Amino acid sequence: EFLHELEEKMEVARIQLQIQETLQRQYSHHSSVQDAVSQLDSELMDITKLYGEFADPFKLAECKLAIIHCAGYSDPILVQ
Amino acid sequence: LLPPTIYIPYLKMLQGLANGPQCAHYCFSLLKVNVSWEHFFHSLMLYHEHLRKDLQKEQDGLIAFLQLTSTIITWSENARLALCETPVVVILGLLQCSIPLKAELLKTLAAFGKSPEIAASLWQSLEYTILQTVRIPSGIEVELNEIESRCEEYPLTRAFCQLISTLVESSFPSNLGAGLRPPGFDPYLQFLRDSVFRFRTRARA
Repeated sequence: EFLHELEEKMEVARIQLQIQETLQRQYSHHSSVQDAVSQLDSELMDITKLYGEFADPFKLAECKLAIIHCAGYSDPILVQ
Repeated sequence: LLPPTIYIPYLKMLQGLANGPQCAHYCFSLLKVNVSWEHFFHSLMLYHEHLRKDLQKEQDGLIAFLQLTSTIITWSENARLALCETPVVVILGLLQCSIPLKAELLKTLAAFGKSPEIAASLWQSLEYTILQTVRIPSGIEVELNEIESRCEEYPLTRAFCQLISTLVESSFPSNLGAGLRPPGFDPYLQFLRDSVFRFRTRARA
């Protein structure tokens, strides 16, 4: 079960890394709003928090999709 | 006798009376000529509005209403079209409402379904009545979902199967579902995957 927690952690952490990487490429971002990166590197975040706060506002559709994978959100309409 | 309970038993008693192909014919005439069929559909229509506007007594009355329409429509001929056009439109509307009843109207609708080409109004109702709420992505599962969402309970499904069995008997419209979705009959069969796949795990032989 320790393993259970560890693996989930790895997965969520990875997502932040991806989001973090995209933030660099994205040109919609401002360097001074570094705060986001600080937040990303700083800790694991709630999935909803990651989804609602990051994915939607930064339109990272891919990330959103991957996140919902981990969540295991089935709803086909939303997924589609 | 107007009292709702007397009224519903009256409907039931007549159903029993409708038995022969011959008796069924008289029952047809009884309402048509010498309470009229129109009054009956009207009652169904009114209940429908009350139900939806709102969102046991009624179930008694409605269940009886349907039991009767079913009995006659089944044992009839050219007359079937006449009843079909008229309860068909109203029955379709009733089906949209939740109701416990859904299955029952489907059974009646099926009785109405005619052998010939003029199936089309019925197919449209069915597709429209699965398609309407559902959002379909471009995949298959979303289509199954449309059916699953609407046909929630066991009675709903059995009724649906009877209606479908009837419509599929020998014909349907081309490019069915055009406009709303990927067209064609195929998604309905997929739905049966939901059903007879499941059947093995019934309750209840």
